[PDB]
Amino acid sequence: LMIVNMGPHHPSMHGVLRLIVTLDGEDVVDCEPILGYLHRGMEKIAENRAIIQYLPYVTRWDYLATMFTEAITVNGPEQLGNIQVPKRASYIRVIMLELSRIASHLLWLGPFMADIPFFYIFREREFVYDLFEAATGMRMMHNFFRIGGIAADLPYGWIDKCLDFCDYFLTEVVEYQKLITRNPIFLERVEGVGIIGGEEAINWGLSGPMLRASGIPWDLRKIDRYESYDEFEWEIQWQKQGDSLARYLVRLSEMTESIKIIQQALEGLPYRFISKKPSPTFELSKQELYVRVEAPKGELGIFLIGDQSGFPWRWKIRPPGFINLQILPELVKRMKLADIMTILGSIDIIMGEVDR
Amino acid sequence: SIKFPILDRTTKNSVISTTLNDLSNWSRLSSLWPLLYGTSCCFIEFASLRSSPRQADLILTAGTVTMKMAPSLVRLYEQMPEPKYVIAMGACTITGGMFSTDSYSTVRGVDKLIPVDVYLPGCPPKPEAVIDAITKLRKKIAREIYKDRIRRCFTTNHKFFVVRSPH
Amino acid sequence: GTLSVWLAKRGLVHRSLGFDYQGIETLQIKPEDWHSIAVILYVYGYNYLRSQCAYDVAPGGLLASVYHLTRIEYGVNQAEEVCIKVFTHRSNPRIPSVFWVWKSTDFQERESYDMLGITYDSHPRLKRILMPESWIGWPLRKDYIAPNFYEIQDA
Amino acid sequence: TGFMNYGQQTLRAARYIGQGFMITLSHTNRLPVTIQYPYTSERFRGRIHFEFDKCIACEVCVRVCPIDLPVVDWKLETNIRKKRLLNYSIDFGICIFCGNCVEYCPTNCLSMTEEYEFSTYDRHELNYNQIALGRLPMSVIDDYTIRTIWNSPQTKNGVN
Amino acid sequence: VKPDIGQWLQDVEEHKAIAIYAPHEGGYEGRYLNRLKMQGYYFLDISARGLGDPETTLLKNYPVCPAHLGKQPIARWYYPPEVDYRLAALPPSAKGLVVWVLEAKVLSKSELQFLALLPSLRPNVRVIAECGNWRKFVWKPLAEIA
Amino acid sequence: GQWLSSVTRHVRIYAAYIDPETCESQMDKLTLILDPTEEFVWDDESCNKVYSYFQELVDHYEGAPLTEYTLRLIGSDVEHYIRKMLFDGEIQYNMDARVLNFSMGKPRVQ
Amino acid sequence: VYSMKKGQIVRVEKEKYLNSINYLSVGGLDYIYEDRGEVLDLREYALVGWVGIPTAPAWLPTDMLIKCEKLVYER
Amino acid sequence: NQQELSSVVLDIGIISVWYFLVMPPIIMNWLRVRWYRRKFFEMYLQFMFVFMFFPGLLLWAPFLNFRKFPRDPNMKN
Ligand code: SF4
Ligand code: SF4
Ligand code: SF4
Repeated sequence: LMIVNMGPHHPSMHGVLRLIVTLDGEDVVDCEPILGYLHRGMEKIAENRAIIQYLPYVTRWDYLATMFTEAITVNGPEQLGNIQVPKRASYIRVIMLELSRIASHLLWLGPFMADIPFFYIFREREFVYDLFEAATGMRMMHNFFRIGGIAADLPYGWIDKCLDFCDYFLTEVVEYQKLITRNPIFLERVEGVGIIGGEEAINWGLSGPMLRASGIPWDLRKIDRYESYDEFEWEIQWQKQGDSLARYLVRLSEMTESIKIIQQALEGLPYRFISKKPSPTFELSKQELYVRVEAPKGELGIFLIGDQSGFPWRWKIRPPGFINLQILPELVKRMKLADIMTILGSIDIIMGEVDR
Repeated sequence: SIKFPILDRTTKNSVISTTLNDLSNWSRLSSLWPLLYGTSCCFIEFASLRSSPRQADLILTAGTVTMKMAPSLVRLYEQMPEPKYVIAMGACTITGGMFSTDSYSTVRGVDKLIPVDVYLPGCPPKPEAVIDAITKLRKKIAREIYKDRIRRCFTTNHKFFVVRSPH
Repeated sequence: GTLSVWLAKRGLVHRSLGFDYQGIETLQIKPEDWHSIAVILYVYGYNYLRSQCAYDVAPGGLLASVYHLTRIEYGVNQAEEVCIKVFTHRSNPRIPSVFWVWKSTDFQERESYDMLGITYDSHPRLKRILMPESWIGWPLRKDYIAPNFYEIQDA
Repeated sequence: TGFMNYGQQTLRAARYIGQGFMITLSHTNRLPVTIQYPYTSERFRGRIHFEFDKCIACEVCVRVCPIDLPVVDWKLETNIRKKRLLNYSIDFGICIFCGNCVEYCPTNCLSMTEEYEFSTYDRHELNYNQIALGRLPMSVIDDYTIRTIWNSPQTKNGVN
Repeated sequence: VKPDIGQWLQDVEEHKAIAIYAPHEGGYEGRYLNRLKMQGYYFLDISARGLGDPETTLLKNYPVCPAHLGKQPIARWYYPPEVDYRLAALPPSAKGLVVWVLEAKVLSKSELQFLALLPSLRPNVRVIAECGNWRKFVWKPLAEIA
Repeated sequence: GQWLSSVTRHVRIYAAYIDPETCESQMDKLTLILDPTEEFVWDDESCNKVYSYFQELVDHYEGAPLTEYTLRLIGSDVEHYIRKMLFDGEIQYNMDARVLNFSMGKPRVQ
Repeated sequence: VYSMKKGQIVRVEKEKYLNSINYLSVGGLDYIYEDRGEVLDLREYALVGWVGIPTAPAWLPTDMLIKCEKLVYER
Repeated sequence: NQQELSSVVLDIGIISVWYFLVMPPIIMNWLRVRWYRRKFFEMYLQFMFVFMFFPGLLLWAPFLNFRKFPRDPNMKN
């Protein structure tokens, strides 16, 4: 039972974490996940900062998809103050949020395919960041979410590049879909892990790909009527193969479902930039409001107890992947050191929203 | 208020020795090869631009360093002790970043932890910013003539036992 | 609420605080009866617990570790949300953990003990999940001062 | 016939290695783009352009900031409403370039540029002045090593 | 290919203000700075990419102004000058001059570059080692345009 | 694991069997390694003064379970003592390393 | 509408704030025991925070703290 | 005990200075002018060529004269 140190510079690059295991032989049997490495104290500083000052702070959580964090932390005060967003800016927010979900799943499967290369996905990613530069102007550090919608307007080149992104992107996606059917090393090196079912993934804490992996059509934005999700084409992954390749088909189907949503929303266009802007500064109320949105990892959440002041009295975040991290102590029992790379890939986690 | 160096002379003042010093310094300024050290928001530049933690002396700290990260970080600098230095490439390796006031478990820069040559603007710039940073580091090492191989150990220690109370 | 006058009305303290902002409901529950109350709300239709919220109103006074338990499932979509309000104080941090039955509450109760210091039982490994194990004091409570540490200043 | 099943597994493996080798051989034909060193639009939010005489009053840069970094000393001059502003000190090590007061300025003298080459040798050098923040950075068309960056188009294949 | 021609040292001891026209092709710039350092001199660094009012920064004890993060006050203190304290940063007597290595030719008004060439001749222990807007070769023309 | 220290610039706890510089194995002998990076002057009499001050601080600040939090506290106020000693001019800088970043700020004209 | 004004020095005794954690680090020590914290906001309770130490603030009872004087300290 | 050649000088030294002088600038020039205009078959054979033709490039590695003017500019330095 030689204790692994599981150091800060991992052989993989998926964050800094600590997974000391007794590992009798090569079989790992007992996990003790030590965290607190990428920690910044978001709750107390968010109690010490306003919404327009913790609004630059929402970038250090799920920075592979930064639209979700600022999206939920601006959708908090919109439903809190009951201020209506017009349909145009809300649908463009839906388009860019699904594009960030696309970016999150491809930036998962990039380094996951690198561990188990970079320019096989970067030939898409250069046009993806060109879309981010034509949408807000930054690469992943955007500050463009207001109460009335997008802080700016879409330029006349971004809608043309958004029309071109579908037949720029879906063809290389379906050229990348047939690899797991062709290449048997993904049928023999990541096949098998992920043995949890649906009645158990509901039982512990799970959401997102680990909950859809069992053949459950789960969606917050389908159950909760949000952003007119029943107008668009939906196909939530009812893939019941359980394992890690079931999760890969889950993520391919989620990317293709977002492609279908954006492709139906290419020519929608139902309406200004910011509705209800009389003054630059405002405040918040005091309610008992827990707002949640469909994360790419499953139910990102914002807890809020107001102060009727410039600062929020309570600001607690429920990150999706940190609740997802609870299952590895149970998904460690009968695997190997060559398996934990596939495990910490298939969790689909970065340490930005973990410690926070 | 500073100290005083020795500054006696330059003993290696032949043409062959200064030629070899210039060529070794320019080749030292040519072969960066970092250990990557991503695992944060500055990992995203690696896909656009080893594993032995004693090998690559020319590492740049492209990560958000915290107080719990600090013992492994100073141990890793002990694993890169003499030849080369580190490059701060996240405002949190410089000033603590965006949480420079109120964060308890985040160090206000690694400028109180490790010698740093170059300070970046911080939050993920364009992928040619790291190229300009390693070019400016190459200009820095080109100024260095390997200090004419001039060496001092302090070795401060007490052999009196502390008033310990373990678990 | 629904279950406060139908299931917890048969000899349990489901002390309601009214309705919440959208559809949730806050019901005050004492730590004394909290594990059996958790099992009773578990065998009701409610299975999915997420976002244990440890809010620190009245610093030096009342301390709470509320829940957001609902009844989502695979085929049905009857999302009935409720806040199980458990309460404590600074002098009494003793609270029962649900980690004996709901064994996914490791990280949640460890963060609650890590940021407030709420003393727990029936828990397999209660450790400081974000801070070092030598660390004293708790930052999330509003009566806390970060001591004279040079890494907290720029200088 | 278990070794026959091993052979059939390796036949499917060799078919997959050949097909993926064709895929990667086609992936190696990404010749026109090749992003590298030189040897965007207006919202780059890089180096922030500042104007001194258009900067007058209401100190919102110090208020809407997530860290409250700006340090501007001011003494009121009588009967003319002039604050006598001096030493617009911005530390870019403190600064995030997150851009609140760039668009939230009542004067709107705070504008962004495309400069990001501020990698410096010392942290005390980063404390910049008001005249250093009024510099036009670069006209990137006018370099002998920088061509036209593919802003509007993509995969042009015109350099060769 | 390696000049090994100390004519740049003759330029820095004759004119003491030369635009170092040299690319971003690695560190082919500090070798003459290394030859000035091996001559007994001391060379320190500056950059004009964020240096404003350069004569008011090299002299006249420009203010410190510590950046408080919404907690401390202004504390308008006077930091020591750039090159006056650098002349005060020569503890032995064998140091013949002080080289001011400047590495930013862009965003530097030609008027202010001529003003900075003034303190290269204001004393006799000031060497200006400014950049030359990144030519392809290694050229050292003098401060003629500035 | 085996390393139990709070190691920063000019303050390194290093509770190990380190009589000279060769590290080892681990015991209650806290070997205070000072100035790894050659940042200041650090004359030997002033180093003896700072080491005696640190000895008095660890003598008066012990009695409680010696864990990592006491190590943070003692390295932190040791760095405060070094900062207030260099601000009064007992510790000058170095200008012999390849950085000389002036980590405690430039001394003013006051 | 409140107890005291905003900007007075806060002196803290170890017995006067015995509800908090002021007796764990017996001896290291602390710094906000003397006239160092300043009142920044008030509600029964008052916000506090040092004039030079940039750390997070805190909320403390109006009798648990004490308005000491108007003497800031820096450098 | 053969000595089939019996040549004293200017047999392989001529071929050596030919391969080390005439070849490497044309090889490096073909590496420059065909950097993008290539099939992966062409890049494949160029990689094989530059692998075969390495140690002649030692006198042409530090020197670089005709390689940066993608305009019609003037030497305004
Ligand atoms: S400064 Fe910001 S972006 Fe850079 S490493 Fe630190 S937290 Fe990440
Ligand atoms: S620049 Fe903005 S913050 Fe500064 S004085 Fe003018 S309006 Fe106020
Ligand atoms: S640039 Fe960004 S970080 Fe700096 S003051 Fe403006 S909004 Fe704040």
